[PDB]
Amino acid sequence: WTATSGSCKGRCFELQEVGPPDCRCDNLCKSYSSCCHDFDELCLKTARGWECTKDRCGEVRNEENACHCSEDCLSRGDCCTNYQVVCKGESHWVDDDCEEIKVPECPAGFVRPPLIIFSVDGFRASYMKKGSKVMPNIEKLRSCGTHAPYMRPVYPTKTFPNLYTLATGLYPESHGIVGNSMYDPVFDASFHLRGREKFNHRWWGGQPLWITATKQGVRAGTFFWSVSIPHERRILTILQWLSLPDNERPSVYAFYSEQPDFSGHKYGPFGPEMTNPLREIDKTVGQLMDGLKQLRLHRCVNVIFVGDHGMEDVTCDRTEFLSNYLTNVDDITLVPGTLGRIRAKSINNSKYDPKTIIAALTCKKPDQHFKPYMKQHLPKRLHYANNRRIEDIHLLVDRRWHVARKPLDVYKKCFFQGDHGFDNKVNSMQTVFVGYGPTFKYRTKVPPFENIELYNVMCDLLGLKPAPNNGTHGSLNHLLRTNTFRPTMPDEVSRPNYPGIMYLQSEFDLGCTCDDKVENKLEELNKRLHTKGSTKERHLLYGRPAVLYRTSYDILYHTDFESGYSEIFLMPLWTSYTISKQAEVSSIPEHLTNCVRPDVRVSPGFSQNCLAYKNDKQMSYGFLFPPYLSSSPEAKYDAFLVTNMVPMYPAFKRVWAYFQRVLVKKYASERNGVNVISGPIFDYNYDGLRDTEDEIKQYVEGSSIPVPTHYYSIITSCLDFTQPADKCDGPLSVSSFILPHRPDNDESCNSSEDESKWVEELMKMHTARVRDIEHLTGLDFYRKTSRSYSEILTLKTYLHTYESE
Ligand SMILES: *[C@@H]1O[C@H](CO)[C@@H](O[C@@H]2O[C@H](CO)[C@@H](O[C@@H]3O[C@H](CO[C@H]4O[C@H](CO)[C@@H](O)[C@H](O[C@H]5O[C@H](CO)[C@@H](O)[C@H](O)[C@@H]5O[C@H]5O[C@H](CO)[C@@H](O)[C@H](O)[C@@H]5O)[C@@H]4O)[C@@H](O)[C@H](O[C@H]4O[C@H](CO)[C@@H](O)[C@H](O)[C@@H]4O[C@H]4O[C@H](CO)[C@@H](O)[C@H](O)[C@@H]4O)[C@@H]3O)[C@H](O)[C@H]2NC(C)=O)[C@H](O)[C@H]1NC(C)=O
Ligand SMILES: CC(=O)N1CCC(C2=NNC(=O)[C@H]2/N=N/c2ccc(Cl)cc2)CC1
Ligand SMILES: CC(=O)N1CCC(C2=NNC(=O)[C@H]2/N=N/c2ccc(Cl)cc2)CC1
Ligand SMILES: [Ca+2]
Ligand SMILES: [Cl-]
Ligand code: NA
Ligand code: NA
Ligand SMILES: [Zn+2]
Repeated sequence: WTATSGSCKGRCFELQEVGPPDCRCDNLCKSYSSCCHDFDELCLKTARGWECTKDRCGEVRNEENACHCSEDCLSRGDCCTNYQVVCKGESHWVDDDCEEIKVPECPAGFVRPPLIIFSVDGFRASYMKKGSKVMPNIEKLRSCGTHAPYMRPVYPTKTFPNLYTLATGLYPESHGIVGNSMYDPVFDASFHLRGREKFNHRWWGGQPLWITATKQGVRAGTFFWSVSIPHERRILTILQWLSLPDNERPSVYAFYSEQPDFSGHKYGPFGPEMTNPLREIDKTVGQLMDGLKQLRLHRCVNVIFVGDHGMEDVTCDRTEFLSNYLTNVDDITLVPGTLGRIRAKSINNSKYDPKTIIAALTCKKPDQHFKPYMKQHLPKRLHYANNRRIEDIHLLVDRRWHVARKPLDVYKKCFFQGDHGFDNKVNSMQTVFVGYGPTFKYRTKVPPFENIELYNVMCDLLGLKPAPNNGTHGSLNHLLRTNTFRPTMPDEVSRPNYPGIMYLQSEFDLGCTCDDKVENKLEELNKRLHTKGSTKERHLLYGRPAVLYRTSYDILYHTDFESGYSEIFLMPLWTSYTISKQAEVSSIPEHLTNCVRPDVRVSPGFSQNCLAYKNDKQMSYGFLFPPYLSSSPEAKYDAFLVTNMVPMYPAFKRVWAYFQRVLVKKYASERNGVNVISGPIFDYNYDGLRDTEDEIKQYVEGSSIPVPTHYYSIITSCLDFTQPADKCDGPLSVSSFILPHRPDNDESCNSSEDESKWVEELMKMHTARVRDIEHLTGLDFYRKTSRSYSEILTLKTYLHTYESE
């Protein structure tokens, strides 16, 4: 109940919200059915429209008009946005040449440049080029400010997950808004676009920018406009707030447009009907900028033009139906569309079987337009598993398609020609970023980056300390003319030991054999130098990684590779080696096929053993530095050390051997040498973070050898490929991956074929940022380069996507 008997006179769009049953005059009231009786009359005026005309100039203030052309309007702060253009001979902001904004040019009383976030729903990245002729205001912001060719949304590339990620810097798994539709079990409740449940605060985690601002004494306008408040009124309201007295005026503002998303669903991303909503968004930008110029704020305010996700062509006839795969299709609930999430229809049923459901959905049709996953097997780059609201069974749907349960769900719910929500690497899902103002750079292009990074920058722009988030603070410093954040390297927590020869062969009882009893003072001094780290500048190009947690580990040097060997996990945490363009691939000699050699620098008690692998009928093993790439027949013996061995499913060895035998050399040839760092990852609770020892759920049978959930590699070379990887003077180039360590290759439908037909495609799918690997390992890479730290941070957030142009 609301006693909606009070009034809004003089209170229109008040900034603080009064609590029921007092009636409300804030821009949120419409959504709660709690606006005072006179809200529309007083606060939502429309008379005479939104523009001044010649004959309105100098008029007698009529308070009934939507906006004013009277003489007192400037100081009343409520002129139509085009007032000075029509009634004072001034020019439109878009008509002026752009001039560099070297310093903030603000009215007296402004303690900091205001921030205005202009967010647009469904604004696909390629609209910037393809719609450029009809968006002159947006085009000026873009070319005169700082812009990226596109910005990467988060998965799922839905509206609510992405808007709330923009506001918090958090992955949907961490902020809790994991989709446009949700079921929570612990609450026991559902969340929908249509409805009032979405308004309960219990769904919304993290700390959004407006709360971060308020807690630190920076005032905020609202970030939530009611759907019925027209755009011209949102703009005029922001402009009025900007005329408030210094002690009442917000420092951060948001505008939101439901377009072009709304039209894109109906007409497809490039439907002829799309030109008009793009004209209209541009007009609104024009209005804001003319309005700022009027208030003399156009060289004072920082403006962010940002989208939530793009839009793809999707129609009803591109729908896969689960009723064509399953028989018990009535025993499940599907969250349908551009992604699938499956759970049991009823919690009282113990006859429900996820493994059988998955199996029934795997590679069943030659053309299948989706792939099922247990959520923990989804590519780690999606960061989409660590939330009770995310169902165990997930369907990644092909771009341009939908998944539905049964045909009845589609024709009794073609409506639509566009949709979004697909994997966030897909070109059609990419969106836009432009920054314009005194704090952003002038006429500057920046590389594509992820929307999780923006919260830190918005906080920097307002002098706020960001709440803990998934951005990497400093990775976007290159966007800004002046930075208040200078990042520093995390301190190394554990220092390594450097063991020498300490054990005799006969102390080892590991059940390993090698045919290596084959016998020179010249090359006896040589091998000693290699074990002391003579070749280390060759294979360790960027310094050793820093270990950022408490543990026990040894640095081990070899002719061809260096490693950091964990006495706790009984395997390297990391193995580093360089393969030059000219290097050669050899095979493993017949006599050294099953060879594993004790490492005399490392105690039997901290070594793996061959017997466990023999006893374990599921588990085999592989090597981190590949024997195939040894530099000499003598150096090859190094690759069979027990300290280079890691547990591998036979199914996984197919993937790993192909990467090591074929792909490393191909990358070296194409990139003019590569440096490779590889190692294990343990993430049994799928939270994206390194597991402690007591979290491991699987060991090689009858041993304390832990089984990795994933294997990573980081492959670095010179951005200037005319220079070899090992003699690079400038910026670096990186690609990385985190491969799931699986006992089958069910994920790859063509895995019965030669590795040359599927393995690389799998690896591409599991592309990763160096930063993802850092979280998963507790390691810190690139400690010793010539490059500035902000540049290294940008490099660590880079994702190689494998999409066309
Ligand atoms: C992306 O960035 C984010 C933010 O930096 C990273 O997430 C953080 O990771 C931290 C480590 O996992 C985590 O810290 C834990 O906090 C626990 C309490 O935290 C509450 O308060 C904070 C701060 O206000 C709040 O943010 C949290 O909000 C969560 O929960 C609410 C309501 O449930 C949700 O609405 C909200 O969305 C959010 O949910 C998300 O996080 C939780 C986990 O916290 C997930 O389960 C959800 O799925 C969802 O993703 C919290 O309300 C605190 O209790 C923990 O402490 C335990 O562990 C330490 C180890 O040092 C130990 O010392 C303690 O004693 C304690 O152990 C005890 O509890 C155990 C579990 O009950 C028990 O087993 C033991 O026996 C002990 O009794 C811990 O410190 C932090 O909360 C989140 N923050 C967020 C916002 O998610 C994220 O890691 C980054 N991602 C990547 C890939 O890097
Ligand atoms: C005390 C508390 O927690 N809250 C926060 C939530 C409400 C809001 N505060 N400020 C707003 O603009 C409004 N929600 N805005 C949003 C904008 C985008 C999105 Cl996806 C979701 C919400 C009421 C207060
Ligand atoms: C029902 C619900 O809660 N949502 C809120 C989100 C959408 C919005 N409706 N009105 C808004 O202004 C808009 N949020 N805008 C934002 C402005 C800035 C930023 Cl960073 C993020 C969002 C759809 C409805
Ligand atoms: Ca973990
Ligand atoms: Cl959804
Ligand atoms: Na075995
Ligand atoms: Na297969
Ligand atoms: Zn949409």
